[PDB]
Amino acid sequence: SEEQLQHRILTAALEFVPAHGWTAEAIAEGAQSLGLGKDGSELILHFVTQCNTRLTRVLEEEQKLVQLGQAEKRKTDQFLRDAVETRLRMLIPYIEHWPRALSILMLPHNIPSSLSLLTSMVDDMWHYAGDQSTDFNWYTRRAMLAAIYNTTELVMMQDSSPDFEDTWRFLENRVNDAMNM
Amino acid sequence: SEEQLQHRILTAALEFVPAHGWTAEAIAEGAQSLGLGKDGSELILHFVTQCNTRLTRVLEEEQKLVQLGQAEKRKTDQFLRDAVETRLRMLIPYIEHWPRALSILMLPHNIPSSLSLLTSMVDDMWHYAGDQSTDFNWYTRRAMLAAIYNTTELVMMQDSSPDFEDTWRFLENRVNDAMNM
Amino acid sequence: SEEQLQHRILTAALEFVPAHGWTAEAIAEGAQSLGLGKDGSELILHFVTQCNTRLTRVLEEEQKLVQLGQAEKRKTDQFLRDAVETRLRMLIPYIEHWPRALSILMLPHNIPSSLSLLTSMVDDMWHYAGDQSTDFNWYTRRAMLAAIYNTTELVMMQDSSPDFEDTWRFLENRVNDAMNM
Amino acid sequence: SEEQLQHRILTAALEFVPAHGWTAEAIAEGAQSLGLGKDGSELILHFVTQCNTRLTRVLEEEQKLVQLGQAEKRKTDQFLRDAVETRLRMLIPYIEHWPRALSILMLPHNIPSSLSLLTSMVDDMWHYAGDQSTDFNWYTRRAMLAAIYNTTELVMMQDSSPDFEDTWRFLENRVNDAMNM
Amino acid sequence: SRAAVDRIIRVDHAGEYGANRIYAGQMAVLGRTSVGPVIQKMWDQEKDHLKKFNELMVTFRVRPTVLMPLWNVLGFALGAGTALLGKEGAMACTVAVEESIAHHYNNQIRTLMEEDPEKYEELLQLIKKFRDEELEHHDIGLDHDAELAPAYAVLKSIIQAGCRVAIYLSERL
Amino acid sequence: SRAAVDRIIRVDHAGEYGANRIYAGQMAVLGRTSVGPVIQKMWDQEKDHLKKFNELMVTFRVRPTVLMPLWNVLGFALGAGTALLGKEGAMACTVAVEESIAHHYNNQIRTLMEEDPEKYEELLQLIKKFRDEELEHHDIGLDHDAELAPAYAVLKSIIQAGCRVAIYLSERL
Amino acid sequence: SRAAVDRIIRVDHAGEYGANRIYAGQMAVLGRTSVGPVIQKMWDQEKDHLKKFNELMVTFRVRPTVLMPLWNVLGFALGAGTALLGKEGAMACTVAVEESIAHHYNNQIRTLMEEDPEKYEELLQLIKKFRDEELEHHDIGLDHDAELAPAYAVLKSIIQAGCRVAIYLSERL
Amino acid sequence: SRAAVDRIIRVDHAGEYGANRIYAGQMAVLGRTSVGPVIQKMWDQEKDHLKKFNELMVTFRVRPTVLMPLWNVLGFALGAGTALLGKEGAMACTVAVEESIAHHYNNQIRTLMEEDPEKYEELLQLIKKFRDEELEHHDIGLDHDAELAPAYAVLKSIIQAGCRVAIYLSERL
Repeated sequence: SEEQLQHRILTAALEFVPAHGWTAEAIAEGAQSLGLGKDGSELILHFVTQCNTRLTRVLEEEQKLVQLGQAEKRKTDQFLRDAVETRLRMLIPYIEHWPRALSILMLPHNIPSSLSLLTSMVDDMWHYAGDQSTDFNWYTRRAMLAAIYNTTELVMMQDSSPDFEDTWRFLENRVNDAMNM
Repeated sequence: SEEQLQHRILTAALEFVPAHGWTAEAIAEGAQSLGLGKDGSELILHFVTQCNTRLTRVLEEEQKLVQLGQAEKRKTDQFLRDAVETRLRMLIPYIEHWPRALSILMLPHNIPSSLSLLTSMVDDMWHYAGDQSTDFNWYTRRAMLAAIYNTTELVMMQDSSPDFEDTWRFLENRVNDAMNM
Repeated sequence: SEEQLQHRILTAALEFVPAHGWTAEAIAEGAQSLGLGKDGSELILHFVTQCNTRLTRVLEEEQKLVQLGQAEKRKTDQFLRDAVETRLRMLIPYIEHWPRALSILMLPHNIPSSLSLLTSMVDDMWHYAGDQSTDFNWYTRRAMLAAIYNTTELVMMQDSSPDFEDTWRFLENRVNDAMNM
Repeated sequence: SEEQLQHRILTAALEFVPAHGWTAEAIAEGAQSLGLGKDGSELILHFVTQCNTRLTRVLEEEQKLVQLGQAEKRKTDQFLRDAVETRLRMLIPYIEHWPRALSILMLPHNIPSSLSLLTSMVDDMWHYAGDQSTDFNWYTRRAMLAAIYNTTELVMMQDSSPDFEDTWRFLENRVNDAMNM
Repeated sequence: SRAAVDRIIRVDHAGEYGANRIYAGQMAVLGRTSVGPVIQKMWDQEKDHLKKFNELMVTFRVRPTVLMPLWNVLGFALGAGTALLGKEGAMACTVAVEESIAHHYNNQIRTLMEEDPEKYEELLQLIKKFRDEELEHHDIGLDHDAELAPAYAVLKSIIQAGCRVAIYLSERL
Repeated sequence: SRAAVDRIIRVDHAGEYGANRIYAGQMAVLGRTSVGPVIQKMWDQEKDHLKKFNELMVTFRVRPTVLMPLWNVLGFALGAGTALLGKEGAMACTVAVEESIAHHYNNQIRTLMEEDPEKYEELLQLIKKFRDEELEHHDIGLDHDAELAPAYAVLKSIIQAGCRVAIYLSERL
Repeated sequence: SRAAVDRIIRVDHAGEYGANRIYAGQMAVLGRTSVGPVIQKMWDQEKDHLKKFNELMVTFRVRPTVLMPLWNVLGFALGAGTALLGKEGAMACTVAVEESIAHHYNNQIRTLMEEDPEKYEELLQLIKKFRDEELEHHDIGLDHDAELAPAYAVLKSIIQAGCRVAIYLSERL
Repeated sequence: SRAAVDRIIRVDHAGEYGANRIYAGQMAVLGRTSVGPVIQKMWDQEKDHLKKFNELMVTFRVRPTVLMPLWNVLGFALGAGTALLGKEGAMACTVAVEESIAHHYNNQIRTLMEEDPEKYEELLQLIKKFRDEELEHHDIGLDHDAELAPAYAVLKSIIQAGCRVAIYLSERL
């Protein structure tokens, strides 16, 4: 199908986003290295979808590493702090243009797509922490982690500390205050 | 007034309920000794309303007694166990016919009236226990105490232990298991 | 087959409904002539579905005769009166036990199934009359004919005139009063 | 109260709207002749409310003339055409700035206020036309006349025929096509 | 206070209209049985109540409820759904409807007195007279104080609960 | 097709959870009567059904229905509201619940066979076994084919209709 | 699978009907300005789309959406509410409507191919042709890729979100 | 008349709570820009208003609105959704919120005066003082009378319309 063409076009555009942004100019410039809307919603939703897929592989590889050896299981609060930091570090190369991307994700017609992607991400984080909730605690735990991720992402946008050390300190206190329910 | 005739008639009927029940036969029999529907909803809702009013006066008198130093303030778990027991002991003279009264209160057209009376009762219990919630914890605390009361009331209907000692033991475990949430 | 077994059983039971009714006794007795719930809900819904299928075959055959010249086209008021009478005459063999069947169809858990069958029947009647409505008149026309059918069916249950002549007179006035609306 | 003076302030502002518009500049300039928000919603809603009050006084004065014999009763189609024309002729002094006022009335937070004023106006028009509907035709008649008024008002904004003769011709066809339903 | 009298007239007009549809449905099923004359008298009683509230709607320019087409169908279906169960199901529906109408009349009486008995003189007299007629039914053997089956008491309560929801919706919409 | 199997598991988990709450309510009222052992065996049966669907929820990572706190209260109230009427009201509720659960099992068996019996083999065996258990109840004297009173048949239908609405809401929400 | 084609035809018929009402509202306000010819050509384009979907509704006996009188009023009001703001508000509404219609056409194309391209031959060709016309608009200067004001981009998104809700409701009801 | 006072306190407590969440969302995005000090002063102003209404809730035993968890998320999202558009989008949200709060204060003032100014004197004084503070904002350059862009005036109206729906829901639920 032609879906592979646009997937490759969108994949190639990400190499020029830090220079141009999340507009259709980088979509064309990224495609110019391959041979072949202007809002940018498709490019942003593609990047978020691929970053969620990369996170699943990273968490899965750490799970089999702890089930065998050369890795010791850690506490839930420690695990969730590492999963959020791992996912947020994928935004470092695009840190300058991400506030613009967040604005597009917050548009009213993009809200259902952004929420489903965010729900799938925190569901994966809680699964690899060993959640196994079959009651309303399923919604409580995932809503709590979604709020932690979104507020930590906003702190990361306006953070100038070395290696975002003030962002991870904010994440630590957030997670600690949430485990004391 | 006209409505005061209803209040006097209904009040006198309660002296014959343990002999007859919550029917209109006791309404007329109690009205004969003082004056000249058959479902019994009016008589039951009147008894519940007056029992909630008596509970409020009892809780006020204990609050004054503790503010003047004549009594010692107790824990919330201890206070709520005493308030539920005080309210449930008002049903002892009518214990045999109360399952029939509960059935009428559970009829679909009586449910809105029964819920408002139950909500007002647990609101009073939490107020004199020192609750000052303005967030969603207002609903959580009152729903939790309403559930306990209703389940303890059902245990009291089928309890044959001396002085309902197995009902208050059940109430204690329910309150202890709720303060741990 | 698998589902055709009960379909044959249900089909054979209809031969004994006039003697026994719409109960599970005729379901078993109908199977005893072939070899193999208790309220009869599945038997009644099967009969209504089959009668609707017989009606749409009768309307197809009349449509062929008029498009080739063997029959002359009727007006909409005349066509609808004939379609309702044709469908109602399928109830003559079971006229004594049909009020009981209507009671089952009016049960709250059977209402969604009964409404869909009734909606499909009046949709077929309006199609072969040449409706072709794409606006809200689609709902207005079908609701009007559904009310005519149901009230004529009730008149047919309590009708003792020869050949139900008072039922068809009622249907005529009902259709005439609707074409003028 | 202070409502009376602001009513006079709003009343005095209408003398300068044709020169300035429905802004807060005419509110102050109108008040400057008395010696005493910037959106203009209050000025527009005040003008619409007072024009509806003038209409119901005109309609009741014409009702007295036909009840006493000084005027002959008109048909419903003729009556409604005269009532809409009478109400629309109140906009002639402000015809240039009325499209701006309509957009303010169409703002999402002004919609409930504009709808209630429009509903009251067509209710008055139908009452003096002799309507006494107690069924769903109450809503059908008033919705139909509300649509006629709004579309005729839009035609009046962009009309340059002498004395708006093309607006009243449009109104006549709309009323004739509605009485034929 | 037109907003208060209009709400009272609109919900009373809707209640008597729905009661007309219920007895129409019952007459469609049980019209030629022995309880036919009893249902006819009940239907004729509510035709007069509805006629009176139509006049009050015209006089006071009250907006009718927008749910009348819904009460047209649900009333007939409820009346026809009962009386297909039998005569006890029909009478359970009748008592549940008369009591639900009389229950709401009492609430309006106790709130119309607290405002201005002198001003609301004729309206109070009419509502009291109708409230008394919703409960008498002695010449037809329909007694509102009669022992029903435990399941028929639940069915009556479910019908009575549904009428309260309809009353709540009609005075607003 | 994970979306199709998640909807099936979520609505079956919700149905067995609501049935657990109903028998909890019935046991709270009729637990020391002669029908106490019968209700206890019914309650224990659905504890095993719910335990199995909890394991399937963990295995297949199914989102539970957001209405479980609502089914927690409504199930207990319905179970306690009946059995305050008496033993016939309690058994009418039980049959209406078992039949409503078995009715939805049949629909899922049908749609599961039409897609891929080889792939959906383990799940089909479980649903068929549970569907059979929702209807046997012969060692306890609970026969689903019994001539109830005409009013108790309406009450059973109203409960059965309400369960269908809850099933519809739970597979989506 | 008639249930799937009827769902597609009903929601496409409703979408083109609502677009007709929007351009009727815009023509009622801006019909005599310099953008009048542009709005007229847009209105004429959707008259042909709606005419074609009327024929498909008759051919396949599709039930129309029950929210047609609602789209009749809301479409005209939205079209008239914009274009009272000005020409930029009108064009923001137009682009939000054309993109919302073309967005739903793409979803139907990708689901109509996965079932049976041979069977759904003519329907796929029609939807592709209509979807191409929802985006071209070059002879009238209406480019879907234009840098709107930051506030006009929000207004376009709110309109586009509302159309998605209407599309969701219309294919079920 | 505690029913009227409870509605006034509950809806004012909910309004100031939602305004707190909106400025929390705006501070999360624009906290280190040049408009950071202005948003902080706005956030601190509503912290005092919310603190006062918490005391009135405890004193008069008012039930809080059940929608506070919903206003917790929608308020933060609305505040964060704006101020991602920019400073003009943030200030459009601020003015739409302050005007919507002050609009409802005026309605309550004109209803507390018509009942009993002597009895409702302490509450009227507080509401008037808060209503004045919702409109001054001159030390920060935030003027409620400023010519916004035509598209930003629509965005302000949509936010203002949404706040009125929330106010309507909160005084009942």
